Amino acid sequence: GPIHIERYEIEARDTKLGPERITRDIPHLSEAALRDLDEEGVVRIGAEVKPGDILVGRTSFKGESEPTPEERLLRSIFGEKARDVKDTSLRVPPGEGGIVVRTVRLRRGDPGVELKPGVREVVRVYVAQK
Amino acid sequence: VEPYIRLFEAIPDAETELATFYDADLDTLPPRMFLPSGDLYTPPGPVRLEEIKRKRRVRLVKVSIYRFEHVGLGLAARPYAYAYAWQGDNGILHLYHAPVVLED
Repeated sequence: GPIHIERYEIEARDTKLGPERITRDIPHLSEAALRDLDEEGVVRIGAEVKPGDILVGRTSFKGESEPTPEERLLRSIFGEKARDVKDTSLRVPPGEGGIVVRTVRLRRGDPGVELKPGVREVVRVYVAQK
Repeated sequence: VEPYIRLFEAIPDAETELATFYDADLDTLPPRMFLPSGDLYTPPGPVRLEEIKRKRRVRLVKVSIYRFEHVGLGLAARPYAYAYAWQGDNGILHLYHAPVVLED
């Protein structure tokens, strides 16, 4: 019986709306949903992941017509720091899951690292399927 | 406080750069706050933070929740509630419990 190891991947890229970021600091998520994430937002080795569970936390800035009108005013008034990010995390797909066995994280500008044009960072998670 | 130090320190560590956290104040907009269920918590005024512990990308804080009132001495920011929380590098507050409302 061969063990099935999946390779999951997510990129945080530069965007016209501002940078995507790999992080643990994700809005609208319960403590339980964040439970197995390291301080970077990357799921810990040894964790059991099931469909819908987070492997890698990510947030992105919202599109133009997403915020409410009051939220558009607040931005204009208080500045570009008064913007709400949204949850764009890497989640375990339907019908998959298992145990996290390895992670890899690379950052643009580190020595020897060459990422796609636009990519600030990339994280891969390996899961041994059950 | 101590059980919240426990929860916080159980966040797995990682070699990364130190983040610069958002020191929210009576002067500034409070950041988005969430209860442990994931529900948005909307404060009735600004907050102040007191750092208890920190790692690289997250810190533990005591969050003091204020409300404005027009008492005898004019406009005042007055304490309304408090909650322990962790804060991340988007400045977001993740509450460990619903805020405890302070008795007058």
